[PDB]
Amino acid sequence: QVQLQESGGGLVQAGGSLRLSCAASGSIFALNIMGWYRQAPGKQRELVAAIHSGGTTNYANSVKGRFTISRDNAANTVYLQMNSLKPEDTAVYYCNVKDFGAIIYDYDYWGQGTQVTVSS
Amino acid sequence: DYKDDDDANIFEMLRIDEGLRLKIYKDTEGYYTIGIGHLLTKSPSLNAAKSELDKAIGRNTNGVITKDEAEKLFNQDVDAAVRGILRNAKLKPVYDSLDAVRRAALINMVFQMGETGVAGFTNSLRMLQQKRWDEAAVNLAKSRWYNQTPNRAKRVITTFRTGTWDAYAASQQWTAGMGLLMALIVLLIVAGNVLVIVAIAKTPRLQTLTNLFIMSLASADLVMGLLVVPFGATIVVWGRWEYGSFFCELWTSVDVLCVTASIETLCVIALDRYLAITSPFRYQSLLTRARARGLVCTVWAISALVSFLPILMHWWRAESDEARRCYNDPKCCDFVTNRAYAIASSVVSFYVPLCIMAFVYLRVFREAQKQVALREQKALKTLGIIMGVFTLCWLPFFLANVVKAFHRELVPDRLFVFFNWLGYANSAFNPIIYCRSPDFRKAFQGLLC
Ligand SMILES: CC(C)CCC[C@@H](C)[C@H]1CC[C@H]2[C@@H]3CC=C4C[C@@H](O)CC[C@]4(C)[C@H]3CC[C@]12C
Ligand SMILES: OC[C@H]1O[C@H](O[C@H]2[C@H](O)[C@@H](O)[C@@H](O)O[C@@H]2CO)[C@H](O)[C@@H](O)[C@@H]1O
Ligand SMILES: CCCCCCCC(=O)OC[C@@H](O)CO
Ligand SMILES: [NH3+]C[C@H](O)c1ccc(O)c(O)c1
Ligand code: NA
Repeated sequence: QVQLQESGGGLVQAGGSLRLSCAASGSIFALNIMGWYRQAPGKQRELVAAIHSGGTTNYANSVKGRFTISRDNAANTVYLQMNSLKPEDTAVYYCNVKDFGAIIYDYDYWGQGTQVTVSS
Repeated sequence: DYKDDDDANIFEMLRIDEGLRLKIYKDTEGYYTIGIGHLLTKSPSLNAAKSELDKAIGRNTNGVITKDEAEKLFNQDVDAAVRGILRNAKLKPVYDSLDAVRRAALINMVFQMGETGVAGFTNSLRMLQQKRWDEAAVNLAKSRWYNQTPNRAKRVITTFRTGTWDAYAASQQWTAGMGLLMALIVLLIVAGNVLVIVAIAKTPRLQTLTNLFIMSLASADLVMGLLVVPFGATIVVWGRWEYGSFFCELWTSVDVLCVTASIETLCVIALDRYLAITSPFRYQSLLTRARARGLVCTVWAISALVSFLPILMHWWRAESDEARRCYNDPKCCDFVTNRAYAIASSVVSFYVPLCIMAFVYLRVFREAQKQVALREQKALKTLGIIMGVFTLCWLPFFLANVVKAFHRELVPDRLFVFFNWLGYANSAFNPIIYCRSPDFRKAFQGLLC
């Protein structure tokens, strides 16, 4: 039913920038968390930036300041404007959505992923 | 001793009316007794009661007897009642004319009220002597006896009117019928709740922090179905408490313990989700591991303080004749409490958790419409069940609980017990309502193959 599209991935030199875009189709509950997760080869999955339907943020402290996550007014899309890239950020970035329609538990929507390699 | 087929019928009559005990117990006056109300001694020595029992039975019983031995004792009591009836000029003419079945109804009355008490029914006894069954049944239905003990008297009067055992055949059919329904209710509560407990303990994905609260709910509901609901079913199918005064206090405490823990846990779960759904990031940081174990311990500590402390300290006791009669009678375990405990327990068990859950889940509805076909419908029906099922199950009881304490005549005991079983039924509904996640489903299917 619900599918989320994943744009903005690519390869760039060290010190460049990117701008990930995630558009989620289908119907979702008003209270949610749109987020981005990354997994480099080896180490397991980690979070970078999550944004709540109210506006509260949460950035991994190895990532905050350089990265900023945002939401679109009247659109189920999340934007991760990322800058000051470093070679330790080579990972597939995943788009996650937390649905709260069932009040007792969390219902995860994952994405396929976009490769991001940072050169030098 | 010598038994008859008539003798066994009058035994099964009072087995239903008064109960059968095969182990020495205490009557309303504290005197040791066995069988169907066979007084052993007024001595306060249990060994003395055992000596009297062994002399009468003809065996070293050590307090425990068989059914046949209880019938030996019972038939002796019937012989004595009959000899009394024959020495009394008010009861002998009626007795001599009655058939065997109606003859057992009269002996039943004498066992309940005494020879002197029954001889005061001058006009009903004359009507019975003249075989005027319907007119005697009408007059007896107007008696003080009928108003004091209606169920007993309905069965006895039906016996006078028809000369059959129909009233006792119908009671026994009902007893087996409810026992079936009770065992089913006990099965659903225990199975559903033990299934949730093991699913959490054998799955690392389910051992989240919110589900730690759901384990508390499932445990408070598990003791309900293992200790509270089964013994509460004995009072419904047998009409009496069969386990002595001491276990009545404990059962009542475990009852209030688990009901308090279960509903307040629903209150904690209601708060938990509110924080995770509204401020999920301050939620994940402030609610630590030990803080979650801090709430559950607080819930159970409050539950023990409102159940074992006041009930065992007799603070919950009312001071009417109706209440003091039930307290002195080990066979009575009705929930009869004073006004203070009825309100204080209702507030701590139901009304405070209701107000929090109502306010919390109403605000989740509010902030969902502010930050807006739409999925708002699927989440609204979910809230409608979480509050609808909870309110529907316990609201009738805790309204009657507070009212009945002030106006004892407004809430019939039958209706009062029924409302309490609606609340008992919530312990089966909770695992259906709160364990509906895909993680539970993948685990439940993995437990049943
Ligand atoms: C939203 C929730 C908290 C509302 C429930 C309030 C309950 C506790 C209210 C509603 C009706 C009230 C009862 C109405 C009438 C009487 C008879 C009165 O002579 C003594 C108090 C008594 C018995 C009240 C006790 C409190 C009561 C039961
Ligand atoms: O012979 C009568 C003799 O036994 C009675 O037993 C009754 C008792 O009255 C009831 O409370 C009820 O339990 O059934 C009992 C079975 O006998 C009385 O207990 C006794 O005092 C009376 O003299
Ligand atoms: C949901 C199942 C409800 C069954 C409740 C049966 C209660 C019944 O009314 O029992 C009253 C008295 O006979 C007992 O003291
Ligand atoms: N049987 C009494 C009923 O279960 C109950 C439970 C909790 C209470 O606080 C109470 O007053 C009554
Ligand atoms: Na009692």
